[PDB]
Amino acid sequence: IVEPHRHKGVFVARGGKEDLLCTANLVPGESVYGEKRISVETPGSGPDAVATKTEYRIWNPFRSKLAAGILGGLETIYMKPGSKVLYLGAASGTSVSHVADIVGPTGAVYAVEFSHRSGRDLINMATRRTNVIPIVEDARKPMAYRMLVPMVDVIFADVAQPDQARIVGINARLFLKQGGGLLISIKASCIDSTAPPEQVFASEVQKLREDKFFPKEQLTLEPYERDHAMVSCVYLQ
Amino acid sequence: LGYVRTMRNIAAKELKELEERYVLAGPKKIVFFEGVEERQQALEKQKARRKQLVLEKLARKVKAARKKLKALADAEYELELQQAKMAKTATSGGFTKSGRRIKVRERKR
Amino acid sequence: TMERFRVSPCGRYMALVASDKKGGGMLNIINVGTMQWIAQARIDGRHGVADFAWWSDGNGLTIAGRDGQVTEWSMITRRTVGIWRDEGSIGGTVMALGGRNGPAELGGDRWVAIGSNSGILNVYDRNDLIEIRIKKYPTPTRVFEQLTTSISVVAFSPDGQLLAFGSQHKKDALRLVHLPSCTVYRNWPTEQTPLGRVTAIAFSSKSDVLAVGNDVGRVRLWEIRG
Amino acid sequence: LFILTETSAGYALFKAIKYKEFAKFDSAAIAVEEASGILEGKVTPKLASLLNELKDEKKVTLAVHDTKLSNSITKLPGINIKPISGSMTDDLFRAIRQHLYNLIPGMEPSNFDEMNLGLAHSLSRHKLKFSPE
Amino acid sequence: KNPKDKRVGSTAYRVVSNGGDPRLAPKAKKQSLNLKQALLRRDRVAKPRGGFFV
Amino acid sequence: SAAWPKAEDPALVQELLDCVQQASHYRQLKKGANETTKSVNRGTSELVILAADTQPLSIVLHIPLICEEKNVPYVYVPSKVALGRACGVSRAVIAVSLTSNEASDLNSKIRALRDKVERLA
Amino acid sequence: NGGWYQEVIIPGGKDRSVDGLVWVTDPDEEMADGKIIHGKSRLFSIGYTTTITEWDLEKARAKKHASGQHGEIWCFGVQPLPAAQNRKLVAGTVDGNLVLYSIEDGDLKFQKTLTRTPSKKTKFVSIAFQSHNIVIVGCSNSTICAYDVRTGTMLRQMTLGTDLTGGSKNIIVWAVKCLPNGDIVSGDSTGQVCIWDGKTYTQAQRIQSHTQDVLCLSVSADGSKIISGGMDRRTAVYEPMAGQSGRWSKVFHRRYHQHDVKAMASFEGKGMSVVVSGGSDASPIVLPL
RNA sequence: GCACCGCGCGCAGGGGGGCCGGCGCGGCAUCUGGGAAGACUCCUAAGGCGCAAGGGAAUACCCCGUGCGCCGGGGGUUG
Repeated sequence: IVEPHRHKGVFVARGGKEDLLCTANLVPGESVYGEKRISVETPGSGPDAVATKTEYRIWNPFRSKLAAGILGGLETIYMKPGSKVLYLGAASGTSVSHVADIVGPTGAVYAVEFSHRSGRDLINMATRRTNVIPIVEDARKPMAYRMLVPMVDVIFADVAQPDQARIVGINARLFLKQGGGLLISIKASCIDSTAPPEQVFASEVQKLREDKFFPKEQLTLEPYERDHAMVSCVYLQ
Repeated sequence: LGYVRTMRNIAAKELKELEERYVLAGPKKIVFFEGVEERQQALEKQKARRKQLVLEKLARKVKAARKKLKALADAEYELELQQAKMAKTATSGGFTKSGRRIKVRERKR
Repeated sequence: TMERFRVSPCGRYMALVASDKKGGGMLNIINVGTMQWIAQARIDGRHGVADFAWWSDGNGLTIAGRDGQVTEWSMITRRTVGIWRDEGSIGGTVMALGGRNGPAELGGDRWVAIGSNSGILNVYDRNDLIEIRIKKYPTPTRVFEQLTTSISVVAFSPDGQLLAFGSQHKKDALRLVHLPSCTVYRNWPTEQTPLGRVTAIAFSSKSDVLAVGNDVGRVRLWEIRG
Repeated sequence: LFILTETSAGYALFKAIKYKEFAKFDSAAIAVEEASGILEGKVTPKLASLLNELKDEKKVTLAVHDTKLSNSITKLPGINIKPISGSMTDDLFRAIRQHLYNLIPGMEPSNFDEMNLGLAHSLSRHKLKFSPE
Repeated sequence: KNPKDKRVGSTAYRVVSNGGDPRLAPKAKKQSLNLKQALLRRDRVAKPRGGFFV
Repeated sequence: SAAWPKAEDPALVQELLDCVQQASHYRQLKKGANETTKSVNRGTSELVILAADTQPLSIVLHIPLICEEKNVPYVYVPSKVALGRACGVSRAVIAVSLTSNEASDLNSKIRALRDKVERLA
Repeated sequence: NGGWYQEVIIPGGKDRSVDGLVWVTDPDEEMADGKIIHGKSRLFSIGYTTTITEWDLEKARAKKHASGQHGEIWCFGVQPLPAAQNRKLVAGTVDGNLVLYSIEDGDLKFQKTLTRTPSKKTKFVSIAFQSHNIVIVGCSNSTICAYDVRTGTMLRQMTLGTDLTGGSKNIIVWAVKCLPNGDIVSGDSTGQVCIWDGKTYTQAQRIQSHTQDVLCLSVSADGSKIISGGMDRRTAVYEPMAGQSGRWSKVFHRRYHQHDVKAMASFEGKGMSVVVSGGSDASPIVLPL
């Protein structure tokens, strides 16, 4: 049985031994990277009993940074269907499809990915879903896609660079709204592989806090990944 | 060795799927506040069997799959040591039945 | 210790490897006639100095350390002429240096032969080290991979035509190599040449006699005739 | 106070708080030439048709936030007014794009984001042929 | 200093703290300052300090 | 160039080749590009050392993709001939992959060595 | 000109120390009319923390702070002039990683990290630049590394032996500095002063000078005198030996202080060549150079 | 609440302190123990190891002299 979660645009599927996360497919009858999908109809078709309308793609937290946050106890995700999310580090169009299905057709996700092979698979994914726009540019240079990106509501950030807070800082000074949202995934073994991860994460939170965000919460992704944090914070409010 | 390698690949795929399903079944979170007043207000707001059976079942399945993979990995390592012990020239690797470790420092010319 | 040393060919100096490994080995250089310290040559390595050899004119010396770094260190300017690397050596064991008509500012010896702990002995023409600039990555004239255990002895002929290199850890592991052709002689040693486990070799002053002494304690002599 | 705004379609100028003038454009393959022309800072027909007045420089000012574009359009002698770089001009070029919903009834009473999407696809595939396959 | 965190058992609620260093200087790490001294006095011992005193 | 996790420090290169030689004597080593690819794809590989002296460098560039997909650490040493006679081969080995087991002093050395490789990255 | 007037004292707080001081002086800019704007000089410091502080001598307080995710900074220096407006600080630290900070247009921010040592137990204790792109760092594990700043690579790892005077086999290179002709002068844990060749990065001389460890060095502006200050409250003065080149020798030593000589710096201009040595007895001693 | 002719006791918990004594995590110039360890070193001996059969048992453990192999000692004149 499929219920919507506390987060709008996110659904869960419940059974006798399982509980899975899923999203509402914007292109029905199509899968992207080999993901299981469930067909459910709205009730009122007992004599037919055919699952016709709603197609739901199962969101995998072992391949998604954001889906590991939602099953971890993320209180808000700052995005609703019809918002504007800038995705920094869109690795081959895995999670950005689920984010596009969250924001719906009146929302638009702006994917940014410097690496060329993931850019190839990202554009070959992004041809179908029209609510994403892909940008193959270095995320450390925001004035190269300042023409292409309008003001957004949420910044998601999963980039494996040591100046991750600096990339977030320049992209938020050029694109995030007043009182915006930031969901950043921090990698301790990318930033400093010798210090304690608590100290690495505290230094990154302090860098955002001096970078004029307001850290609301931080939670670890540790039934799913190893030494990864998710900082959920607001911008100027 | 080829048979043990194929069975180990199958068993490793089963362990990965079962561990993913066990995690999906079942100082972690930190919330920041500006002050002791807001922390205490959020503390006021905080003041205001089926799963056990199926999770014990998946846990027993996970432990049996880990035992199977560890057994096949030990078998593949023992067969690689058998190859080293039966090589056409003097190759290091493995212990003798007396316990002394075989190590030849010659190079393969 | 005073165990490992080399007297210069001119007889004026003598270099002793100082027993201080610590990621780089030094060797103290002593005037022979008065037995007093006159210099010190320090190279960087991992376990120190594998071997070294005086140049043929008698001024400088070439110090081959372990982990592949080989260092030409002059006596006139009393600092390092240059550093190069043996090709792919995971650690050097022995070195020898011989011939004539080499480079004039590197001692005038033509060939350098460096044997590593795997069993491979590289022979470099020392006119290929000059790019005074030394090439940091020269290529060998010939890489000998005939012996399988670590090269324990290496010795050039005093007229620079032969090169005998041998490993101690195998019974009858000694090879004899022509120069400048760098070809291993195939007719000697045979299966029944009583070398033993070769511990030291020595060519004669006119290079007519090769002496080979093994771990049992028996010297045997071979006339060289061409 | 001439400001120079560049969207995916056209330009706007807010000299006298409220908007003063604009320049609109749509749906061509010379839009990617405009895009490369501001990737460097070269001569641009939309730029020149914007900055071409007939009187004189009347006060030497043109607020453009990237210093590269500023000192590349400094060298053009077609109008000889000299621009200014981004003197931490965050407030201007952030507030105009956040409050750009006020601008939309002015120059292009429409939603022009489909050519923004098309230019994004064109530039990204241009760089994917720059890394050819 | 900083108020210590309060754990409900699952989550940890903590006050942010950066009110220590306004514009003055950052406070020296006592663990690093004692390390550079321990490189300076390796095995050596102090001489007896003063004069005639208990 | 394309060899961006390069091991340039000679102390770290000597540590890598000494651990390669110890694993080679333990028969815990997979030599060659094809055998390295098989160990990384099967997932038995603990660490993987490529060589940067490969004359077409693009014949070992597929292994960084599989290591990025399987989360194993890869590192580049300078000389393939040094890697070859570190394994004890008498050929030039361009990629080697050293595996793990239950309990070893070698496994402790592997954990410390991949910590040093993560310090390089 | 020999007056030595103490002008301003800016005190730090409690539990706050100052370990390193670096002035950053721009070259002489020229106006449109031939007048000379001299270089604006900015003062940077470290305080045994992860933070480089920039001091505002106009307001008599600290101006800026910069910090990256790394260990405590133990030594730092400003890159010398060959670029013109783009000068950068290089800072060694406890856990190894040579962090590199950017200073341009009134800014001090953590730009990146050049490299870090393989061994986590390598602590960077002193740093000095040979040229615009070559940084010479001393370490605690008996090494003097010579990194190259642009690509972040490593030219050569100079090494030093054990100390055979006591225990504690690792020698510690407390102070490196660079001669104008290219050589590197380094005082270390044995009280030695080593002269390292500039082109080859090998040692050319070991001068046993002090009994306890040499804590600070100073090099004359024309490259003619070396001053070494140790922990045996000893100051030694070296001039080159006549004849052979690159050979230094101790002219004379004298105990000027009453405790160890932890820091000294030289100056040579407007008819005044001094070297000021401050130690642990709080008395800055000015020697004529 | 107990004693309204009293201190104190049973209990909820708000904050800070002696930062006294343990625990955890981190670095630690050296020192102590272990493993690994250089190939001149040790490699158990003039013999040993492995694989596959065969025979016997304290029947979980092991021992012994058939067929293939891998080394080693000794002896050993350009085969």
